Amino acid sequence: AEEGALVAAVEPGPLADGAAVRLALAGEGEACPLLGSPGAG
Amino acid sequence: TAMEVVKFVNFLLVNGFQTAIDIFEDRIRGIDIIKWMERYLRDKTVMIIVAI
Repeated sequence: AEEGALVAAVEPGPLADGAAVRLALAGEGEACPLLGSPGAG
Repeated sequence: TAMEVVKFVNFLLVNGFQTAIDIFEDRIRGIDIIKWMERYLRDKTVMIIVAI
């Protein structure tokens, strides 16, 4: 009775892919601070 | 400190700060020393410089 059953191969059907999300900072700079006062005699 | 204090007071006076000290306000101080001290100790706005 060889027709009893069959072997079956399983696959994951609905696969999906996506891209990674990376953060970045736009622009850069630095304003100078102020300091100092004169000594006296 | 008095010797260097004289120079320090001169330096402050050159910079226009109104400095009160016994050696230079002697006449006003001579009237009443306790009153003279309290005049500055009472006042919150008067900075006090301590010579160490």
